[PDB]
Amino acid sequence: DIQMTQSPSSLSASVGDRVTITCKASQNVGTNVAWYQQKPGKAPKALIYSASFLYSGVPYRFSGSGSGTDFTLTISSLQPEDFATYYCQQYNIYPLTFGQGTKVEIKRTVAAPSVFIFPPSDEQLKSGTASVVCLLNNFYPREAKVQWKVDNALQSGNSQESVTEQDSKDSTYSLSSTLTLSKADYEKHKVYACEVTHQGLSSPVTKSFNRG
Amino acid sequence: EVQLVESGGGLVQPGGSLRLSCAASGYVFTDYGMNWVRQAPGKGLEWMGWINTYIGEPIYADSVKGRFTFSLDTSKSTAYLQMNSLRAEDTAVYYCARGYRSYAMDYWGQGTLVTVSSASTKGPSVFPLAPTAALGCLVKDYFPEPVTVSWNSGALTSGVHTFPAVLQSSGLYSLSSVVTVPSSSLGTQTYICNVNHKPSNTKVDKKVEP
Amino acid sequence: SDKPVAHVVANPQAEGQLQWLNRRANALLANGVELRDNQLVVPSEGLYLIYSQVLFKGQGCPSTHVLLTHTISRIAVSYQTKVNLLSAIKSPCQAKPWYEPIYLGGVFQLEKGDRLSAEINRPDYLDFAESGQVYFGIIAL
Repeated sequence: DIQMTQSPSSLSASVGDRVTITCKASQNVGTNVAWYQQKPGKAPKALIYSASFLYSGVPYRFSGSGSGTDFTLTISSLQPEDFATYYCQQYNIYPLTFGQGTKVEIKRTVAAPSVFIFPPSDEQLKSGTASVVCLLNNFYPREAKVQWKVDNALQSGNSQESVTEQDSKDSTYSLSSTLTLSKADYEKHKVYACEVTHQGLSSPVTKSFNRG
Repeated sequence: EVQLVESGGGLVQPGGSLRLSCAASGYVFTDYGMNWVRQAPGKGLEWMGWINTYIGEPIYADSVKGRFTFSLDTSKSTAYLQMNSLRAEDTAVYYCARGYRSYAMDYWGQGTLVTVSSASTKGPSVFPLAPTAALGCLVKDYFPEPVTVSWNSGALTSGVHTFPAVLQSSGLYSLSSVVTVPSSSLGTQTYICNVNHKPSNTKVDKKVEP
Repeated sequence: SDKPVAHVVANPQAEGQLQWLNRRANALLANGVELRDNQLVVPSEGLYLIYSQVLFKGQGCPSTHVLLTHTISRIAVSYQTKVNLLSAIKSPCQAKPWYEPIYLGGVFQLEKGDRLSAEINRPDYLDFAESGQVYFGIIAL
């Protein structure tokens, strides 16, 4: 069983930056080595084969190199859509083996989140539980803090979050927050509010509403 | 256009048995072999095996040897993955990918997620989030994954954000999909999110307005 | 004549890519040789002259060592194995543009239904601009 070890395990770089990831094989695989690009929750896209060869319709900025044991994948000019995980693979002998993956995240100019707050669908309250949603939209970098406040009462334990991967157009993030309580505690306290803090924003920002 | 389209996956119960089909189109199916690759949820790529489509002989990785088996219908250009005695550890996206013997993989099937779990399917619920203006759907309390969201059947992509599902205290997942529109577009044009959950019961669509 | 033959060419419009092309004057697909997925399909067992020439061109040299490689592969019908038959390497670099051609030629026995693949590693460096510079071909003997 041939090991493949990529370095780094992940990297940040600015758009336009030359980017190298390196693959080292636990045995000499010759040139039988291939690189793949997997954007998140997508199939892998084949990039390079027999260590330098380009697959058709793959952008030129991609160049594979190396032989023996050490191999390097190189993105000449990094692009917002090159955001992905890249896997080297050796096909020299069975079984085929893959590197562990290398996350490539894009660095970009600071962006402040668009904050939206969502009283739950009546159709939910009817069914007996309830959810308030805050949407942080198209921001950067990934750190944001979402405080759930109901009439100045800071909640906790009661709310979850999901965050997008980097949008391949602008290289930003988006956040969904969800505040769950049964209809029993729907009408509970005065305000339903969402307070957000991000280092693209002037001062800590709440956006809110009230029931009915 | 070469196409590998896969299916058969979804919820199973432990010790169970499943068959996966990789249906190939756009090339001569017996001009290339077929690789089977599984990927754990968020981990890296594991190579299960290769099968010669011309003479039908497979090759298995040592781990998977015999507990999985590959086969073919040449005449319909489909390759098969038979999965048996499945354990919770077997949960993964399973991929079929085209390639010669002991060579790289040019085309990959879209993958299909197998969930080995004791529990039973839960169809989604679906709820409107009603209003540059932004708006969305929310898909609560479904198991297992995946869930897909389009909008207007796919005629609205610009601005679509579909979040990864969180795991709730329920044990059940949930996710929301949103999108942003212009503030004049409110009331005029028609925005409906179309939610699928295939491994369970469902298709759904939802009207969304103030 | 009666022998399986091909002389095919790079496609002038094909966008920065190597796409073998027989629809052309002074180009050949005949006697059962098919062009399938940009590969030559051997219609019958026999001995085939196989040949290809690519002509690479740069404008100057970017700051990496460049290895241009040009390869003819035999994909065997039954085993479904891709194997090197003919390969050559060139290393162009160490204002004004440069030109490196690569020729490959040889005689091998091929099984019916075998495939031949003429390929290179860097299509950005490929010059088909005028004609006769990029071609792939075989004839049975």
